[PDB]
Amino acid sequence: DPIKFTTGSATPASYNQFIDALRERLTGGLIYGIPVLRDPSTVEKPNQYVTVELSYSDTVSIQLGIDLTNAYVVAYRAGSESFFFRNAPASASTYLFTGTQQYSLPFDGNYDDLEKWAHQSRQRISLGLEALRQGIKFLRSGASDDEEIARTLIVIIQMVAEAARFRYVSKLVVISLSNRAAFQPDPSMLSLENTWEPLSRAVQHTVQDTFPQNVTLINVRQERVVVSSLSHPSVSALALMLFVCNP
Amino acid sequence: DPIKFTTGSATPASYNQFIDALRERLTGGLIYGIPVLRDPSTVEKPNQYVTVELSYSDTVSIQLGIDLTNAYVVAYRAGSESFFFRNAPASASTYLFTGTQQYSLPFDGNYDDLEKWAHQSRQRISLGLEALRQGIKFLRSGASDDEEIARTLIVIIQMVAEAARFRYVSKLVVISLSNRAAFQPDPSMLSLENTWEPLSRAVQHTVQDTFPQNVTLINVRQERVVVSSLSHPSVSALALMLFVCNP
Amino acid sequence: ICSSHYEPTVRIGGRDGLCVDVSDNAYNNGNPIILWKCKDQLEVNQLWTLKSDKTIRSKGKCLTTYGYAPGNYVMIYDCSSAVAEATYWDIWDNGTIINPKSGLVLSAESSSMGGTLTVQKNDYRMRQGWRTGNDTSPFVTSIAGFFKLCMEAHGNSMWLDVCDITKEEQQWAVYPDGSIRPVQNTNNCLTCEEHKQGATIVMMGCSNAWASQRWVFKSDGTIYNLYDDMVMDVKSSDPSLKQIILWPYTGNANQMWATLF
Amino acid sequence: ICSSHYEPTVRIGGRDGLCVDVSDNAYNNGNPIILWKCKDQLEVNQLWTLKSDKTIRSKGKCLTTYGYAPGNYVMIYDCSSAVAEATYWDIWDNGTIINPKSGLVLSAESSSMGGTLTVQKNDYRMRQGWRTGNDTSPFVTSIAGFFKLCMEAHGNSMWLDVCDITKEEQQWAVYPDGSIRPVQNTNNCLTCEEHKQGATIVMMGCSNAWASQRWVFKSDGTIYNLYDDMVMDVKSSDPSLKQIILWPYTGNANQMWATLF
Ligand SMILES: CC(=O)N[C@@H]1[C@@H](O)[C@H](O)[C@@H](CO)O[C@H]1O
Ligand SMILES: CC(=O)N[C@@H]1[C@@H](O)[C@H](O)[C@@H](CO)O[C@H]1O
Ligand SMILES: CC(=O)N[C@@H]1[C@@H](O)[C@H](O)[C@@H](CO)O[C@H]1O
Ligand SMILES: CC(=O)N[C@@H]1[C@@H](O)[C@H](O)[C@@H](CO)O[C@H]1O
Ligand SMILES: CC(=O)N[C@@H]1[C@@H](O)[C@H](O)[C@@H](CO)O[C@H]1O
Ligand SMILES: CC(=O)N[C@@H]1[C@@H](O)[C@H](O)[C@@H](CO)O[C@H]1O
Repeated sequence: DPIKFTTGSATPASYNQFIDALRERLTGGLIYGIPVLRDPSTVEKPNQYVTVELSYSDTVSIQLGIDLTNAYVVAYRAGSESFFFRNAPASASTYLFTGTQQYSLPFDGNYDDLEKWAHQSRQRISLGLEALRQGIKFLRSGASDDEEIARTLIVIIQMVAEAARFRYVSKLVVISLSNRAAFQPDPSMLSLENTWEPLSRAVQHTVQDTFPQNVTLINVRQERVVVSSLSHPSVSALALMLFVCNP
Repeated sequence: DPIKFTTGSATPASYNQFIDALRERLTGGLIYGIPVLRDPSTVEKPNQYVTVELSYSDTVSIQLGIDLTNAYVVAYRAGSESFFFRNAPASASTYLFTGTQQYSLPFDGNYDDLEKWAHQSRQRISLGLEALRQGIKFLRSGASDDEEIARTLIVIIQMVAEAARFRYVSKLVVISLSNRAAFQPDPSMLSLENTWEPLSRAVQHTVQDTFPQNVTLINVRQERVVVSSLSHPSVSALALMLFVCNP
Repeated sequence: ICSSHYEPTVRIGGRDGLCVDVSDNAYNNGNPIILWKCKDQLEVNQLWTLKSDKTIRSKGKCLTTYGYAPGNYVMIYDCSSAVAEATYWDIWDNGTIINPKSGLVLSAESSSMGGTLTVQKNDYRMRQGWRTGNDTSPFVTSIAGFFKLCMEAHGNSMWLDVCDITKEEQQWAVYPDGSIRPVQNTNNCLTCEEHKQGATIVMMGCSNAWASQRWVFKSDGTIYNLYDDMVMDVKSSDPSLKQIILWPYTGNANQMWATLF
Repeated sequence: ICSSHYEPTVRIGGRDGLCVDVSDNAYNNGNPIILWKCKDQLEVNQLWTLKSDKTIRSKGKCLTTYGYAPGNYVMIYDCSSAVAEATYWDIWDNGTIINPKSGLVLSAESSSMGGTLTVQKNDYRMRQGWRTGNDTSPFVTSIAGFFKLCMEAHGNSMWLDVCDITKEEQQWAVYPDGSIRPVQNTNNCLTCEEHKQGATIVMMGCSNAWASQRWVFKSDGTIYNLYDDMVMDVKSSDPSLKQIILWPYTGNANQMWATLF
């Protein structure tokens, strides 16, 4: 309910404390000394969602609906109205932001659909603090410009849900804050985003400290890093695994 | 030569001091208690350009070529290379960023061409500090992505040349800094940008404190403000007039 | 060298956002010039060509003082039959319409729509304030203070708060007469507690249409008052105080303002 | 419940980024297992299936200790003809390959390409370090420190500076053996001044392949050293000092690191 980042008074220190505290809530168990999420067959529907508050001023704040599952972001509430992605299931709608008026955005909540709607690839859309504060402000003053609602959603998910998963995304953010300059995700970040499931499953099937299928990442200079081992440095980039099986 | 904004250590105080000091250099005379630029028939070609430095770190900085005329931005230098718009005249090229290697961008330096190249209207492209520091960093680490070079040029021109002209653009910027949140220009800003020439000429032809042709602006809520008087509040938005005639 | 072939024709707004008007649309020499409602579309009895010769004309006749004594009325008179100098006028970039010879200035001296105009002494009254032409509507806008800061309006006084376009309290209407009025109660005007180096701008009744209610959005970036020769200033550059004060020009950040329309 | 039908087959990298190898591509029982150059494409004498039974196989024969005494060599032997327990192996998530019965661990004891492997006592030497499979290339990446901060490398020591992907000095190659090496002089390794609560990480010769040069990128976000049981830490959380020191785990921001590849 109250896991909230105040964007007013943000510091690198401040922002971390948050992401941590979130990973915390999402953290279902440990597998090989990596935080795995919960078995969706261990969680009941009324228990399934989490609420993150992003505040601008105070006044001025929007909530997010986080599936406990993923870790995905099913919905966001802006005042006495809330909005859900066109593929949230019936559960999100009945068990979340109740007491509000509930509308459905015309887009899925994967990227290749949000991008479709934003008319702009993930990699041209800039990330930073000022850009997130611009997002809270926007989404709050409820102006139906779908084109934007997508764009600004992309910003948030990344700087929050993707932040939760990859230690690599947390830093990139923290670096922006300390630098006070925006950044767009490089090949290295997009990989991690695009490869969370398959990497999650690798870690978990691991036997002689070896992945049974090579996970292939891309490094800043568009070269392939092909990871077959739990012992690999890169594997450390992963801070939150989707649950796939117990060993 | 050295009129430079350090973006490291930027404050509202800091940023102003700059814009001022620039308007200063551009300021050719006063007409009805408004700063007019110089008569392009009063300036010789070797005297025609100004250099603004935008620094990120130090290291890390790019220069701009400002026509003294407009007030326009003919070119920018990033290290031992400099780049000019495809419509800068022969003068900019011979008299500016000499001692450098000089290339030409494939775009005009009006907006409707930069926008064409950025695949994005002026009004979707966000402004702020972090976004300008992202721009300096980018343009400096010389990566030929025209699509971006346009986008990031649009940011700079606005936050610098448009800032110089309209007291309205300075504030919007200063508000971002103090707020630490990005903004996109509203109808009100785009107007002033799009109506600088015709408003400049109005002010100057003014007789009984009356414009001989009604200048028509747009206010935040897309309504028309139609200005026929030097005495109008709005007229105050203008901080720098292009020269059109002496009275 | 800006030519002056041009002779534009505009209506004229003023006290309370009313229009300068030819009574009933009648033109017989001598007919009083009144201050009516600004009619819906552009009629002749409200339009005024501002001629080269320095005369001001509706339907080809002249805007004319009856005589040169403060309290005499302006009327419509056929310009040739009219006394030469009594028909010349001069509009200042500061928004007053003076008559050269008389030294007197055009002013709207009563509340009523049916009010007549008069030449008066120049005291820079809100009522002596004017603003040409065509679009008479007050200028709805937000005044920005320092960094991050805008005038907000609470009942009677006004202070600064964080600029928010959502808030209504931050929205102002500047009227052709130079008054600034909160779009909430357009019957208030920003006013000086008194004509002192210290006041402390309050909100008061435009019933009065005083000198201390007529403001200039001057192009040095100050909000200026031509009777006091003083500007609007934010106490000790400390805004926690909820006080804005009339003070002489320094030019420091605290005295500077932006129309964020 | 993750099934274990799976039996993958990978090459194995290790000391100096070399490969585990079947000498000359010959398989006669008894033939020494060497540490050759990691051949261009994937040959059989370099590939290893990691079987369910806990044996490690190239071309169907077994990775085998000659005997259970520290300093005996590993060889290729036909697994059935081979002594049962001498052919079982265990790879730890910490990157060591132990032999259960012997308690000894696989290690590459000389510099030369032509080097033979041996079971040794487990001292967590850079030379006892290993990393499966297929892509043996060291992992070229930038290590990020605090906020805004990355390891930069100047000749012999190393400190933190502002993260810049342009700078070469901020680029590191992590090798299958667990060494961290500046892409400038890949003959250096990050090393502990000494095995003390205080050192002060320097850069030294990987000629040595010591315990104090083998680092773990551990998933709590620390850079850990399994012989010292201590991590890499930024003196008093003050970076002006140009000092990074081996210290016990606190978990504070100063001890945390990011691979920015
Ligand atoms: C055809 C294909 O895509 N398979 C790749 C292979 O090329 C690679 O050698 C191996 C380990 O690097 O990972 C596999 O998934
Ligand atoms: C046809 C046209 O665009 N002309 C406009 C007119 O509509 C308007 O009344 C006048 C003053 O408002 O300004 C003119 O330029
Ligand atoms: C033709 C005519 O009488 N109409 C006038 C026009 O000429 C004038 O310029 C305008 C204000 O700019 O107001 C219109 O109503
Ligand atoms: C130099 C001079 O004496 N000129 C004055 C000016 O200062 C005055 O305020 C202005 C319009 O308001 O008209 C003139 O009479
Ligand atoms: C068919 C074969 O022998 N080739 C192997 C492949 O099966 C293995 O999985 C891969 C590492 O993942 O290395 C290849 O060279
Ligand atoms: C609880 C226990 O004693 N298990 C140990 C573990 O702590 C050790 O470090 C690991 C791999 O390195 O293997 C086991 O022998």
